[PDB]
Amino acid sequence: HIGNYRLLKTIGKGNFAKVKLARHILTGKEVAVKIIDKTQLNSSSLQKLFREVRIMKVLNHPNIVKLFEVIETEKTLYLVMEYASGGEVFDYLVAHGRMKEKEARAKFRQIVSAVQYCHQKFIVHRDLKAENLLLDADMNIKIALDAFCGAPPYAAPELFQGKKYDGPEVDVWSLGVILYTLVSGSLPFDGQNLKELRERVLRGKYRIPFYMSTDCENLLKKFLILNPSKRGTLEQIMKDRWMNVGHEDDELKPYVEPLPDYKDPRRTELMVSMGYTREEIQDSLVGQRYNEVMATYLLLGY
Amino acid sequence: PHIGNYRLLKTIGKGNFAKVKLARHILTGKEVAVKIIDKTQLNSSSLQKLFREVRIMKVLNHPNIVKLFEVIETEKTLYLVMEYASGGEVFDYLVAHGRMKEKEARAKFRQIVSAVQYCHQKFIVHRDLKAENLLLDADMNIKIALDAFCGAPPYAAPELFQGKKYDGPEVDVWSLGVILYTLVSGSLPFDGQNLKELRERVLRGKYRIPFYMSTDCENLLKKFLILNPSKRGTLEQIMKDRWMNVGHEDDELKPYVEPLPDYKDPRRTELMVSMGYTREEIQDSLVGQRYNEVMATYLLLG
Repeated sequence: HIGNYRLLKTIGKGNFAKVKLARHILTGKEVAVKIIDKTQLNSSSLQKLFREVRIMKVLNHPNIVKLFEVIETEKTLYLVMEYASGGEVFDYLVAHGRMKEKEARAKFRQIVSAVQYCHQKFIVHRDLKAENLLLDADMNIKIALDAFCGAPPYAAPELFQGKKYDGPEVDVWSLGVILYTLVSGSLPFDGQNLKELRERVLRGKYRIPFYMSTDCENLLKKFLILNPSKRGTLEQIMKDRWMNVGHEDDELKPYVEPLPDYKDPRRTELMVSMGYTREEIQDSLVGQRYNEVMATYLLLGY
Repeated sequence: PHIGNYRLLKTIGKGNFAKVKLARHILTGKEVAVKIIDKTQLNSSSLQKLFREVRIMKVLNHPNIVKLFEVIETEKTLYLVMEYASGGEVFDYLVAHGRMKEKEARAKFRQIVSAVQYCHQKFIVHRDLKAENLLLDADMNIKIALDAFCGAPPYAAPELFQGKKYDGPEVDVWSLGVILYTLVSGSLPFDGQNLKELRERVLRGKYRIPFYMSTDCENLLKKFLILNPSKRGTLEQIMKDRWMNVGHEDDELKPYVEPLPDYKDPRRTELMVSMGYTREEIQDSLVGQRYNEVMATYLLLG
């Protein structure tokens, strides 16, 4: 029972999952609510699901969509999360053409920050793609016909070489592709089928657009390196020149998560007002329970 | 008449740089599909593919591969007029009706195998046979035909993921395996939520046996879905398989032998003389396999 949210539109249907837009009753705040039918999933989908939940609970970064609540039932799982009303970066690109380098950089600095933050938590994404880059109202990055559409162009070469495919360097290769699409408005590696796509990726070479700066081009080369073990950490890339143009006071650095605030007295008292107990507020937050109490508290933060 | 001798009826398919229209061949009333390609928007490699696909299409003459009736060339635009298969995809059919009973899978598989095997005797390999390529006509026979990557990987042979050559007819053999599995199970033997997952399954090469499946059928799956490319049989050898031939005891599936050239049908020759074509140009067009308006008319009178 998700009585504490009021369901508005459907924003997306899946085979065995739907996403609704919803209003969180106590705060009026808009949320996205993924409703998953667990009875329709097989073993490995359940592994992926449980893993996504574990991951998503632990991430707290202004460019990765925030988790506010999880509601479990035997048959159905509900994930209440932040809503990014801006739609996808992929889309934007096709509406607008490439981004000018200045713009690409604002977005890309967010993306690198988000993904590098994951890497420091030993979470690797493993198929970063167009689909996964969403936009908020003010156009900030928020990180999120079958599962293969759009997918191969982001695959790092080791996929096609029988090599292990689990390093953070795999994300590094994808961020490369992302950079390239942002600034050029198309993919650096494409083809009419898997065979063609694979030869391009494995050869690793890509067309330089006439307008591209050389700074940007050097950047791409730090990402799109065939040899997995010879790819820089995102942390090293963060110092790249192009990455810091107009940010001389302000080198892009590893994100530092802020210290927990589980006792905000403004929000505590407000909640006491709604008829929560101070007792349960503490338990839920310290316990990192993601129940309705913690959803309210997090949501009062916006 | 909108192009050569064809009136265009509805649009039955849009592509980014290509369009398929349903059309009526004015002289004969016969329905055709007309692929309208804008060459001005194709890059180098797509042109290579296109020119190859034309060379190939012109040379294939088989009751289960869609027939080519005319090519019309302009600097800017290419028109391929072909046979129209009104029954839609086998992909769709299966989703509408569930798996096929083994008996029915067999009727359609014998056609598919025959058609593909015919290509191999012309040293044409298809290289990305998929669901979308299997079309049905009015009588429900096989006719062999969001981006190019949708539904692609599940049909890929292991060698793609291992850095090996991906060019043998044994590549087709692997996909026919998958095709067989879909027809009788109504689902793919190798799937995943992303490339990584998909590649693990494919390179592992093991697949679920559906409880209802015959052991005949399962033995036949084993002759296709062999990991080692060099260890996969010719379709000519698989044609002899037991399951392939159940209910076809006086009638072992054999390599197709194509009928001999009928470039002199006096019935059709004279009919065309009537429409004011010259005898000499009819023979030139056919003997020279010209795929011009004269040959279109001749084939179309068929």
